[PDB]
Amino acid sequence: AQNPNCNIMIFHPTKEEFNDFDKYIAYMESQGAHRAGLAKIIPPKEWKARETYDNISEILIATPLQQVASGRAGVFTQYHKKKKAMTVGEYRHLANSKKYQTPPHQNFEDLERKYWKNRIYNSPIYGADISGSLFDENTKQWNLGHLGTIQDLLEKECGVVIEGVNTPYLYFGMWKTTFAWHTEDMDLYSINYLHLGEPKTWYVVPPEHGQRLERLARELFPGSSRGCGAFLRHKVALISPTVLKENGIPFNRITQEAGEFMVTFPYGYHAGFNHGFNCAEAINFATPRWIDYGKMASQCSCGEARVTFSMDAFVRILQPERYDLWKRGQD
Ligand SMILES: O=C(O)CNC(=O)C(=O)O
Ligand SMILES: [Mg+2]
Ligand code: NI
Ligand SMILES: [Zn+2]
Repeated sequence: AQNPNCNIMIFHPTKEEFNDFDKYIAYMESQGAHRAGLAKIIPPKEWKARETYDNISEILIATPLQQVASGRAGVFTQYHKKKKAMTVGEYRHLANSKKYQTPPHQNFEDLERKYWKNRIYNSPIYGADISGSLFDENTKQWNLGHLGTIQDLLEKECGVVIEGVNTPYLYFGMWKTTFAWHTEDMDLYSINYLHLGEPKTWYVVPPEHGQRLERLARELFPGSSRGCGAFLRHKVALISPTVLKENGIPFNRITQEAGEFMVTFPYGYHAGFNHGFNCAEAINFATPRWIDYGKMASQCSCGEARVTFSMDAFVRILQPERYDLWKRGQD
C-alpha cells in the first residue's frame, strides 16, 4: 500500500505531465497521495496562470464577511456577519491597515503560534465564494475554468444525464481569515490555486480517519451535534492542532504559497487560515473513484447548510432514499 502513514505529498509535474489533468490526478493517487486527504502540486516553471495581476482592483466583493468567533482559543465557532460591498482595491487597502495587517513574525511556525493564540480576539473580513476566474483564457493546462464537469463525469460513469453546472470561485483573504473544518459538498474533490499574495496554512485529516474527527467534534460542540447530525456541513467549527494532538486525532499540516495548487481528496476534512492579503481560486471536481464517496456522503437536513443548485441532482441520483428529507432542508 502506497503512503501508509498518510503524509501530505508534494508533486513537481513536468510541462508534458501537466497536459492531461485527469491522468495526473490518477498518477498522484497511484503513489498514495489521496491517503493524506491533501496534496500540493508545484506547476512546471514554463507555466503561468495569466500574464499579470496588475488589473484586478475593480473586481467587486458584493458581500464581504466579518468572521466573528465564540469559544476558547483552540475550540471555537465563527459566524459570518455581512458587510457593505467593496472593490478588491478597497479590500486590499483594508487588509494592509494597522487594524488588520499581519504582525511581525519570524517564520511560518511563529505566525501559526500567533494565529492559534490570538485569532478569537479579532474579526477579520473575508471575500468568499465569488463566482469567477482569474485564469487567462489562453492558459490551456490546469485552468480551473476549463475542467471536465462533475455532471459529465456522473454521465460518463453511470449513464444518467443531469441538470447543473460547475464553475470556479474566487476568495480574497487577509490575516486570520479562517476556513472551518469541513469536507466538500457530496465529499467531492477540490482544487485550489493561490493566485497572489500571502500564504495559506492548511490542516487535514486522512479520509480513512475522518470519523475520528467527527466524534471529537460531537464531543466539543455538543449543542451543535444535537441540532444536526452533520453539523460540520455548516462550516463553522474550529479545533486547533494542539487540541487535535491532545485527543489523538491523526492530521497533517502544510503551507501553500502563491503559484501553488492544492488538491483535497474525497472525505478529507480540512481547515486553515490566511497569512495576509491573498487571492485564491477553487472549484470542485470528480473522478471515477469519487462516485462511491458521493453515495455515502453525509448530509445536513436541518436547514443550515443551504447549497448550490447542482447538488440537487447529485443527491437525487446517488442518494434517492435521503432525497426527500434533504430537499425539505433546502425548502
Ligand atoms: O481557501 C479557502 O478559504 C477554502 N478553500 C477550500 O476549502 C478548498 O479549496 O477546498
Ligand atoms: Mg479589475
Ligand atoms: Ni474545501
Ligand atoms: Zn445542519
